[PDB]
Amino acid sequence: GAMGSMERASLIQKAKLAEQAERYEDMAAFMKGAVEKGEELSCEERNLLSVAYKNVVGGQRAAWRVLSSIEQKSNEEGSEEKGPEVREYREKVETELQGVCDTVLGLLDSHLIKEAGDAESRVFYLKMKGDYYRYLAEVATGDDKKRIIDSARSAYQEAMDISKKEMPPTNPIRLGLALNFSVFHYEIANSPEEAISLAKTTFDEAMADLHTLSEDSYKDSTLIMQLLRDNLTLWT
Amino acid sequence: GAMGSMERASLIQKAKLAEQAERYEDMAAFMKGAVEKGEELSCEERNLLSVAYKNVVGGQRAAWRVLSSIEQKSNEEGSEEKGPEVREYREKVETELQGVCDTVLGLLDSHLIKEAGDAESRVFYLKMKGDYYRYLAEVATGDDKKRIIDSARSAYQEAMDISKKEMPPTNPIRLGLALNFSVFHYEIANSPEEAISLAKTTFDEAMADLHTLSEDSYKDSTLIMQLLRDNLTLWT
Amino acid sequence: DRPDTEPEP
Amino acid sequence: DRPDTEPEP
Ligand SMILES: [Mg+2]
Ligand SMILES: [Mg+2]
Ligand SMILES: [Mg+2]
Ligand SMILES: [Mg+2]
Ligand SMILES: [Mg+2]
Ligand SMILES: [Mg+2]
Ligand SMILES: [Mg+2]
Ligand SMILES: [Mg+2]
Repeated sequence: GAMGSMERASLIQKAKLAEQAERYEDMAAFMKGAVEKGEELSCEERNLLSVAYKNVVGGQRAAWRVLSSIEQKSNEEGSEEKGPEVREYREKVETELQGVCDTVLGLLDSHLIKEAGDAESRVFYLKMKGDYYRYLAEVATGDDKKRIIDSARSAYQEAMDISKKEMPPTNPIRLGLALNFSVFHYEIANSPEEAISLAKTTFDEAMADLHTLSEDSYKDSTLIMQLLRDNLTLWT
Repeated sequence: GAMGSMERASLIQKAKLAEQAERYEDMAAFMKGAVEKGEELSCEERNLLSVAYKNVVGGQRAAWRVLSSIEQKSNEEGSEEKGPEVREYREKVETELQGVCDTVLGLLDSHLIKEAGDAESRVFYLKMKGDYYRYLAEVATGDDKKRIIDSARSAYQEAMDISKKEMPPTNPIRLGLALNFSVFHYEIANSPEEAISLAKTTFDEAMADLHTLSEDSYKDSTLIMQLLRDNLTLWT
Repeated sequence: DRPDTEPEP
Repeated sequence: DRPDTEPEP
C-alpha cells in the first residue's frame, strides 16, 4: 500500500488536515492506511474513517443519479437516439462507486469487525457494513441483487440486536443505525410500513429517556431524533 | 493517452454529461483527449475546456490556502511543534496543482495557440496562458518566481493588445481578460494603482458602448462589468 | 424527495 | 477578502 511507509499517527494527523481542506479522497486514503496498520481504532478514529468514505461515495451517488435520470429519459418514447455514450459513462461512474464500497467492506472484513468486542465499536462497524451493502443495492440490477439486499439486512439486524441489549435508547449510534435501517426498509426493501413503524418506535423510546441526559448529550440525541421526525413527515 | 481510442464527438458529449454530474476531473480528462485529436476547437468547445480546468484548479487552490494558513500559524511564536506533516501535505497539494497548470500550459503550447488566427480564439487562449501562470505564481517562492510572473504578464499583454485592436469594448472575452489582468496587478505584481486604473477605464469604455447591443448581449456584458465594480469597491 | 440518513458527526 | 476573477460562462 502506498501508505505503508507513513507512521500511524502521521496518517491520522493528515486525515484531519484533509478534512479541513475538503480533500475527502485524500482523507479516505490516509484512513485506509491507518486501518491497515492492524491496530484497533478509537472512537474519534472510527468517525474519521466514516466521514471520509461517506463524502467520497456521496459524490459518486449524486453523479450516478444525474446520469441514470438522463439515461432513462433517452429511453422514453420519442427520444432521439444518441449512441452508447450515456450508458458507457453511467457504467464508468457505477464501477468506480462499486469499487469504493468493496474497499470499505474489505476493511471491515479484514479485520475490523472480528476484533471489535465492545458494543460501541461492534455496532458502529456492523452499521457501516449495512450502509455500504445498501449503496451497492441502489445500483444493482442482476442476479445478485437479492443477495446484496439480504447482506445489508443481515448486518443491520445484528447491529440492532446488540444495540437494544447494550445501549440506551438515546445513544447517537443506536439512533443513527435505526434511522438508516428505516430508510433501507422504505427505499430498498419495498417495506414502507416497516420503515414507519421503526422510526416511530425509535423516536418514542428516545423521548422517554431524554430526562437522564446532560445538556450536551441532549443536544446530540435530539439532532438525530429530528431526522426521524422529518422522514415520518415525508412518509405520512 | 487513455482517451486515444475514443471518438472526438463522444469525448465532447461525455464532457457535457460530466459537467451536469459535477464530475470536473472527468470533464477535464475528456476535453484534454478532444484537444489531442489535433483539430481546432469551436467557441463552445473552448468554453468546455476552460470550465473543466477552472473547477479542478479551483478546488486545489482553495485547499492550498487552508493548508498554507495552518502552516503559517504553526510557525508563529508560542506554537507547539507538531513535526513535518503540515509542510509535507501542503507540498503534496502544491505539487498536484503545479501539475494541472503544466498540463494546461502544455495543451496551449502544443498546439492550440499557434493554430489560433481569429481574434476571439487567440485572445481566449492567451488569457488562459496568463491565468495558469498566475496560479503558478500564487504558490511560487524560489529562483523562478520572477520569470513565472513575467510569463503571466507577457501573455496577458499580448492578449490585451489584440483585444483592443480587434474587439469592441463590451465583448465578454475582452472584459474577462481585463478583470483578470487587473487582479494580477493587485495580487501578484504589487501594483494596486495599475489594477484600479485598468478596472476603471475598462468599465467606463464598456458603459459608453452598451447602446449598440441587443438585450441578450447587454445582459452578458453588464454581468462582467459588475465584477469590475465589485473589485473597485473592495480596493477603494 | 429523498429521505434523510445519518449525517456527519 | 479575495477579489473576483472571471466566472463560468
Ligand atoms: Mg510506527
Ligand atoms: Mg466513459
Ligand atoms: Mg478488541
Ligand atoms: Mg427469490
Ligand atoms: Mg474519428
Ligand atoms: Mg503527504
Ligand atoms: Mg487556424
Ligand atoms: Mg530582478
